[PDB]
Amino acid sequence: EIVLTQSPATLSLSPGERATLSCRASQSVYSYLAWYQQKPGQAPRLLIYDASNRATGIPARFSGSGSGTDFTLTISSLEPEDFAVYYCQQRSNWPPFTFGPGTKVDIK
Amino acid sequence: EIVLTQSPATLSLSPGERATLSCRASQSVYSYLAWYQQKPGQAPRLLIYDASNRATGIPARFSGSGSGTDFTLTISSLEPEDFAVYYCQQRSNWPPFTFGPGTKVDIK
Amino acid sequence: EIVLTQSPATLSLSPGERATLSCRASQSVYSYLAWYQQKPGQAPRLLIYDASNRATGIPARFSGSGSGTDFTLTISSLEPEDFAVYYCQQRSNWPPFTFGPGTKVDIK
Amino acid sequence: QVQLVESGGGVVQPGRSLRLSCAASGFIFSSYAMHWVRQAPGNGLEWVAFMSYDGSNKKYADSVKGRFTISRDNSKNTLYLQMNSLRAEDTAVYYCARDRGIAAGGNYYYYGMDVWGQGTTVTVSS
Amino acid sequence: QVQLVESGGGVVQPGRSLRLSCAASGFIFSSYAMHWVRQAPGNGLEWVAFMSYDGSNKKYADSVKGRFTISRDNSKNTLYLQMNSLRAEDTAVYYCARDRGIAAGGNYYYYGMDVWGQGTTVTVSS
Amino acid sequence: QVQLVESGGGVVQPGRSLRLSCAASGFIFSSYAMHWVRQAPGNGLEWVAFMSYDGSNKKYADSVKGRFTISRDNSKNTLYLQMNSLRAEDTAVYYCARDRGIAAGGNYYYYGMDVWGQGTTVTVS
Amino acid sequence: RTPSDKPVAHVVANPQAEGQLQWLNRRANALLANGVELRDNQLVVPSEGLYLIYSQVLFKGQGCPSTHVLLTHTISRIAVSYQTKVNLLSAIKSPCQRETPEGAEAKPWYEPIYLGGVFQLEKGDRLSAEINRPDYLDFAESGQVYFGIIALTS
Amino acid sequence: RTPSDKPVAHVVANPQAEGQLQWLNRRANALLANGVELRDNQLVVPSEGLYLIYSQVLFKGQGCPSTHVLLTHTISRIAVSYQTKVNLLSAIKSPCQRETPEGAEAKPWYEPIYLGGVFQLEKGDRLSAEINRPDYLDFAESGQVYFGIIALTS
Amino acid sequence: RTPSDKPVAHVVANPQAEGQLQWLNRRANALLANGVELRDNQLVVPSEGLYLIYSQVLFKGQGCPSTHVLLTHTISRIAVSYQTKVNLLSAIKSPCQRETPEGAEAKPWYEPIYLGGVFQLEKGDRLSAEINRPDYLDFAESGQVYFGIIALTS
Repeated sequence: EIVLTQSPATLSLSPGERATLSCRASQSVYSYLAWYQQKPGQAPRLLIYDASNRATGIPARFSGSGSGTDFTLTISSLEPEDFAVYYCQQRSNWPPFTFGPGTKVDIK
Repeated sequence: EIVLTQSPATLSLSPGERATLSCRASQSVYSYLAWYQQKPGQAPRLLIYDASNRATGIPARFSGSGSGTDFTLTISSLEPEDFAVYYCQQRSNWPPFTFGPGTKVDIK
Repeated sequence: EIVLTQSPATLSLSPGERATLSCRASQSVYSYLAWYQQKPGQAPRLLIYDASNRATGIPARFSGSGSGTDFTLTISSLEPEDFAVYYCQQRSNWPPFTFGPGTKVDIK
Repeated sequence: QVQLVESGGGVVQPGRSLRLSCAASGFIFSSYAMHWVRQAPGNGLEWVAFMSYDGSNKKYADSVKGRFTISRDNSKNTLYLQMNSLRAEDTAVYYCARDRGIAAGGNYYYYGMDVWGQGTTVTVSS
Repeated sequence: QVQLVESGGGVVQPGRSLRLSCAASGFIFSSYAMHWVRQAPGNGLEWVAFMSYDGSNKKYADSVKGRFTISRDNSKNTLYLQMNSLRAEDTAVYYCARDRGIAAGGNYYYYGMDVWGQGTTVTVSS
Repeated sequence: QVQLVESGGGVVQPGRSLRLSCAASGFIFSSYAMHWVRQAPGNGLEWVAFMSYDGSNKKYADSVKGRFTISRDNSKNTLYLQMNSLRAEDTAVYYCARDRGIAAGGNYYYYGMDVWGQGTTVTVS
Repeated sequence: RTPSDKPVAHVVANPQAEGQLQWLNRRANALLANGVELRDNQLVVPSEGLYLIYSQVLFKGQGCPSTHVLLTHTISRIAVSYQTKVNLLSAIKSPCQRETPEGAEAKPWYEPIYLGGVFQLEKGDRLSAEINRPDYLDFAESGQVYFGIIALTS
Repeated sequence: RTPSDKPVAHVVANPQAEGQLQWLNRRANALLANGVELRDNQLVVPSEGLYLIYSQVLFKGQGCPSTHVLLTHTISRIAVSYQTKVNLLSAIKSPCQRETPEGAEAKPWYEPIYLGGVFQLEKGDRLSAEINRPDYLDFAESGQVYFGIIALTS
Repeated sequence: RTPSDKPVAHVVANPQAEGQLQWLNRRANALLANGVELRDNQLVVPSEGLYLIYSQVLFKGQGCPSTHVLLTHTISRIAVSYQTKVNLLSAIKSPCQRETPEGAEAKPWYEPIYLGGVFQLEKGDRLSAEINRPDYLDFAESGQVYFGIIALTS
């Protein structure tokens, strides 16, 4: 019932630039949305929970914002460690716990 | 208002045999019923509470069952110390906390 | 809306005598009334809260009583420490947290 | 370490009064309800009285209603049974017991009386 | 160890602004409501301002309403009083005090102000 | 010390069954809800299953409904996934993750999945 | 039947009842008039029309047991020559989150449930106001447990 | 104040009242018509008949004090030349299980109580909707405290 | 559907709705007759008169989040001439006393809210029954969420 879009599919930037990741839902999901980071060869890692709250131990450059259908994850200054795949997760029931398509971030 | 019957009045068994004691209530008390043991010359000892729950420190050979008006206390294997008087207590309000007539358990 | 009176303005007693301080409210404040003591050169000190409860560490000779519009602070036997200024505070909202005019208890 | 210790029994004449005590130790006495339960010589157990942790709820058996009064002192951690208008039928051994006091509708009480005192003997001769 | 320590007072011209601070230590400051209470030289106590634990409720005396602004920083464990348009009637020693904030209907407050600061003197030169 | 350790994956012919395990340690496992989340080779994450702390609420993805069964044993502090009638689309790396289980109306769940297992590979072909 | 012949019923819980919900009518300010019957602890509707149905129950507890305690109150109707019962009104409350620990006081708590609404009823419907935990019922005071309907049109 | 000559009343709590429950009517969406009077904080009934009686109160608090807090709401009736008041509706709630510990935030809480039922009343009866803790009353918003009756017959 | 034509309405929450409060008149024991309309999730009044307005919502949760959770239920009116929404009935509940700590079970809880009262309405007034937290809404069973009015005069 709920469809997750993530823009852009691929973002190619240099270290130090601002990264803006977008997650859109076909219907309103209030603020029950999370952001996860997956580095190559590792399990997923919780970045943001409930749209805007930063998880424990996460650097201050990551920030979440948005509500309803529009969500944004901003990295004020890209670090080399931050080049990975980022997924948004809507935590409603229809359908339950759906992950987005993911956005990969690489070097120029 | 509620009358408790206890059968049998006297139980004479040998060590190792299974004892089956009966407690009946004239009206339903749901599962608010307890079983107490009193050895000669000692205070009563809580055996069973809420019909089927075994009290702390009570050996596993004692077991309680029943509901509504019919309750049963089973001792699967008599020990030389289990020979005592056993009382059931209904824990409703009419009248409150009434004890049964008791069942006497002896050897031979 | 609420006016606090405190009688008498000055109370002159000898050490060992009994002090009776009066606090009256133009309208009922139930038992939401407190008593504070202020000695020369210090910040006020909570004596009684909710009309009759004695605060922790306060000597047992201080006692509060009364309700509605009439409140009384009794010091059964004055000690040299007890010569200070005593204020009552009504803790309603109209107007909020108003202090009384104060009663000075001195020797002569 | 968890114990109830009773006292106050003895030989009394009918119509007099006697007060039984039950000193608690080893547990938070102010949180438990308390029962008085007596046992006549050669007879079974008979529930006498009950009170909740702060005394808000008091219950008495019909045979002692109007003559007995259960009370409690939470600073001394002690339970009391005041027996007025003693009768010969009050001759029994008296136990106190603790109870969690958890109930439904004030009518049905879960669990049971798990620890008891050693008992104190009351004889109403004449 | 449980203490409130105020600071910032002094001699200020009329019409100017001043910010009083009240650093807390020794207790969970973020759970208590806070009051400002002042005392003119030779006068009694006058309640000034109040705020709840998270700033949801703010209350002011009529004589300071529109000029004073109470605030709080729970990461610094500090209470603030912002004083604008200082007048001669504001000359007083200012105390901060903690409060449990337990209330009925948001109108009647139980308990009282149990720990206070040493005070800070504010004088409006005129 | 707080960790999840999975096991049981492997190479299976289609239509057979395989049972995945997820032993928890370092935290009160009996208080957390649990998720199974898989990742196909070269694909993204796909949520598989969920159960609450006592198993009162269970949820499954549509692609696995009727074939998978999530369960738990709180005395052994372990989570289980029973996979029957494996297809080719089930070939993936499977992770388990814990969740606070705090929700509104049983439909919207706060927080997120904060600790995960190392994953176990299942290949069906 | 001194009113305008409207079917009406307002029954209360029997205070003499021992841990069981039995509806009675012979009370002060409790009524049962103009065709409404009371059979098998149910209210029998005499006329087709729009009825106001309401009920209040009051639960009381001392502490919390180890098992979870859910309090439900439900008004349902059984049609004439009908096996199943369709629920009209229903409410749930959960007063006990956790078990009272050993060494903690069994503090008392109170929980009311109120249900009300307008429903079309046919002649012969059997209305029931039921609870799931009769042992938690509290009828210590008069006006605390009741069940009533009244026809607004017929 | 005369729509169709049916006795009606819906009064609300005075928002300007200080720790006191005073019923008022002059407000938009509050009515008092067709003989029903308001005297001495009570509703006076003009005609004998079957009335719908209802009332809601809303309590608010910040934390929990050391003393136990019980919130009661009661609708009671006084007959003509009678001297006792019979309680018609009544409900109890217990918002505070334990005292808010020192070092814990005084978090706000709300507790509504709703009462409703149908009763036969005679001419001259005085109805009162009373609470036991006026200091906990919350009429910060409009539709939170109210008390109403309406004749269904005669 | 009665000899004396009378505006009446009793709508229920859509079970198929996804975290939203949507009123429907399409199931057993839900009605919408005699001029009362349902437009934009609102009830449209056909005649001037005295109406009984009632509504119940039921909320459910698993544990408590870090933010304080207030549950509000409010019935409001939009006149044919006035500017906005005037609240007729409103109630607030606070189900969460503190956040569920890490390592503790997210135990379920239920909280119903009932609103009812009589109001004079003009022809064309819109009525809305709203909540503030649709995500906490519970329509798992039939008779748990509903919203109804019925004219008692005209």
